[PDB]
Amino acid sequence: MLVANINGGFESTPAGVVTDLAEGVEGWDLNVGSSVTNPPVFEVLETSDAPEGNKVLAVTVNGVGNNPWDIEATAFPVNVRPGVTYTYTIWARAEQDGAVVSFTVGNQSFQEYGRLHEQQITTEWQPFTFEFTVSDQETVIRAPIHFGYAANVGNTIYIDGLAIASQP
Repeated sequence: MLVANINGGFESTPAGVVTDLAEGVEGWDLNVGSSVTNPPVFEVLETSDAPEGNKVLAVTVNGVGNNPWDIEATAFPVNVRPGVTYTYTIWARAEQDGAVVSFTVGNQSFQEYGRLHEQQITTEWQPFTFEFTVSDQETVIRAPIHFGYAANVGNTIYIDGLAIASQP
């Protein structure tokens, strides 16, 4: 089923440490700013525990910064429709319980529809979702997932499930 989010859950991304987050996952790209005082680990892993298929992005967060945007993994490109409502669902799971992450949505106009930053994540896969409709008329959007927080430090956060689909 051609969904709006493609590779949002690292589905086509084959396991293997990433060398360039910008060109790591076709549906997931990462970006580190001067806030990343410590080098985070961006790599894909293949296990039978992933919610979407068996591929996810295992990240090693162990060094936040003075800015609320050290490590950020966004998802794109995404497809939507003007007037139609879409759905947003994702699954997060870190090695040790006590990890925080954020998942917002916004097109290339700095606009945003959904937004759920500051979500507690257990060592298992937690399904989080919500709804959002094209505010203006963006046929393509991207959900920038935030990372680089003290609650996400000393813990590897695996993310997978960022998918956008409308109701049946």
